[PDB]
Parts: sequence; structure tokens; C-alpha cells
Amino acid sequence: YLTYSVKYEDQFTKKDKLRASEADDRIVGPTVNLFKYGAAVVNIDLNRD
Amino acid sequence: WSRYFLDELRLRRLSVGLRLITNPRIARRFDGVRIMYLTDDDPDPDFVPDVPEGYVAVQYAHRLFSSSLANKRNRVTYTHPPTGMAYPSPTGRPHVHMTINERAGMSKLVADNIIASVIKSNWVVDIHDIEYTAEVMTPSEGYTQHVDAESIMTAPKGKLFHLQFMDGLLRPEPSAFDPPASGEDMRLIYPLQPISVARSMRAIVNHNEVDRPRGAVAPSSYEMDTGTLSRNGDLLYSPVANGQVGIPKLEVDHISFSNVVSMMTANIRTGDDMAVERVNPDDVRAINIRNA
Amino acid sequence: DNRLVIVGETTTPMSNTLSTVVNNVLRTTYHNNVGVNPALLRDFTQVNWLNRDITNMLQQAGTKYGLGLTETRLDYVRLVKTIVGHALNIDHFAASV
Repeated sequence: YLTYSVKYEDQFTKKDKLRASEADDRIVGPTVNLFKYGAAVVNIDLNRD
Repeated sequence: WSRYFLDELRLRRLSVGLRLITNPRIARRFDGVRIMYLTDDDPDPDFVPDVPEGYVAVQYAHRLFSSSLANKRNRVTYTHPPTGMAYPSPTGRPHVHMTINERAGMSKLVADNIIASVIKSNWVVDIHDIEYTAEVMTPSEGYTQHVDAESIMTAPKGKLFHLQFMDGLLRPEPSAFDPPASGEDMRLIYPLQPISVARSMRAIVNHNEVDRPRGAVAPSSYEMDTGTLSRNGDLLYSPVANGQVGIPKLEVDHISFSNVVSMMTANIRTGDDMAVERVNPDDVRAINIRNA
Repeated sequence: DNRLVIVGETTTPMSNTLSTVVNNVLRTTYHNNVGVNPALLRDFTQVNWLNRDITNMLQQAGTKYGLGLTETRLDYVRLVKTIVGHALNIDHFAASV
């Protein structure tokens, strides 16, 4: 019901997908791609899908 | 007790859902607003500007503002309820902390004279009927749309606005030889209650001078606590010490983003079509009925 | 909301392919849609204070993070696994329902 909705800052961010180790890319992967370096604010809102 | 003509399970899910509605993490319908003409150097949506030391609170009514012949021109005149003096020009009104509570039956010239009195005479005007949402604008995005002071004063009561606030933490610092600009970013409309109750982390960067940036926040320790799964089915946190029964997650008002969900595997198959054998009786005259 | 979760497409990694900080987290299997959860930013993020303020939290005894298969209820007669408890990355309002 509650998911994250993170607004990035488009100057200090890096637009490509971050590439960790392959076994860690299926666990840590979509977390470090949502809290990517340059997250301005991180909100907890109602889930949209 | 007709239990609102509902299921036995549907009330059990309703007791969880009422915890979701009164949660402060989603209650982002902000009521209350403050017109004030203080400057803007460090933008953040948490900033609720303090009322200065020598201001007098005056409750708003229609009796105060009225037309009066002042200097060869009919000017709208304020009558300050402590002293009772007449104040026809907004250039020299005393510092009044007016608290508008109704905003109904109010003229457009009276609303013109108050917003003129904020800019010219440094008033602070609280309005407690304005409902609005807030989106924290990132500084590279900029303010997409503004909100006019004509709409903050001359509007029907139940209109839901949309104010845009900017997190000025990640603004680019200017170079040490750039000659300055000219105009200053001013600010007219401020909130009463704290914005960004939905905020979890902020400014995930690393500043080069100090260890952690000014006002950057960390995620709370309850967002990472899985805890165990109880025997009843209530989600518990981790025990804070030895021999401590853990805190159930539906009592406190924090948010936990990792939870133990009891789920069935591929060896259950709830709700398929099971197949039976039916054997009719031998004679219809041989079927016992009573007493059974 | 009368949903009823069935174990979807779940994978099981080797213990020598994950790092030492994910293997202390992982409960022996996990769903392919792992979700997003800030406890997985431990020693994978670029930010120095966020890596500290999560390691300084998760090393306390009052909290402990995991991901995946924790409980197992074998059947009494057929002796197969019936009801498992996976530690998803999902809020406690949906998970209590």
C-alpha cells in the first residue's frame, strides 16, 4: 500500500543504471537504482499501481 | 448484533485499514496558511516563519475595514481594535498579526488592502480555511506553476489548492569570482503546520567539507526492522533486549518496509474442483426419514 | 482486499556468489521482485554518512534485517511444505492484511 516515490535532482545524478556484482544485482540492484546518488527527497506515499 | 451486515473477515481487515487512514505519513491535506513578506535565502518546506517579538494579534471581522475620506480620496481605512485609531494608508499601519477565520462576505478591496498591508507594513496574516497539497520541488526542476494572491483571498471555501515548495539544499554554489546578480527571491505564502510528513530520506549526497550535509536525514530504524512473525498473525518488531516481547507493528505509528508474509506454496491449491463418487440408494421405499 | 499470496517465481542463489554483507541478510531464497528497501544500501551506496547511519543502526540489537524464507510448516501426513513465511519488502499495512 505504501511505496517509495523518490524525486531526483537532475544535476548531480548519473542517468545510467548502476552496475554492481551479478549475484547482488538481483537483490541490491533495484534498491541502489532507486536511492541512486542524487536523491533530493524520498517520500512515502500511497501506491499508484 | 448485525455486524454492519458484513463478513467476519471483512471487519478484521477493517481494523487494519483504520490504522492506515489515521497514519500521519499519508495525511498530506494541509490546512492553514500564512501570508508574510519575509525573504527567501534557504528554501525548505519545513520552514514555518516565526512571528516577531512586538506584534499584536487582531481577530478579523468586517467591522474593521471601511471606506473613509482621508486626503481628497476615499481610502479603505483600518481601525486597530486595541487603540481605535484610523489608519487610511498601508504605508504606516502598525504591526498586526491578523488571523482570518472565515473569509466569507469579504470584499475584494478589503482583501486588496490586507495584502497591500503585508508588503508595505510587514503584517503577518494567518488564514485557517485554505486547504492545499504540497509537492517538494527539486531545485533543478524549478517552480512549474505559481499561486496568485488573488486566489488565496478571493476563492470559495472548499477549494483545494496546490502549493509548490522547493528544497533548496542541493542548489549549486556560485563560483568565487562571479559578480552578483540584482534581484532577490522573495516569498509571500508560508505554511502553518510542518510540510513533508511523508519524508523518509533527504539529500543522499556527500558534502566535501563536513561529514553529513546540513539538515540531511537518515532513514528511521523502524523502516528496516523485519522482526519475527507472531503465533497469532500480528507482525512484531525485533525484541529490544533479552526476554522482551517485541512491539507489534500495528500499535506504534512507524512504518516497516520489511515484513514476514505467510504465503502458501504450490502444494496447497485453495479452491479447485474436487471430485467425488455418488452412490444412489437401492430402493426409494427403503429410505428412513424419522427419527434420524 | 481479499488477496492470498502464493509463492511465485523464487530463485535461490549460491552462498559463494553473494557478498559477505548480503549473505548475512539472505534467508536462503527470495522472490524475483525483491522490492526496494533501504537496509540493502549497506556497503553498496556511494554516500559515506548513509553507509554509516545504516551500519550504525543495523548493528544495534533492537533491529535485525532479513530477506526471504524464515518459517516452514510441513504437513503432518504427506510431509511436504505447505505454508512458508517469506520476509518480503512490503509495508506492514498490506502485510497484515
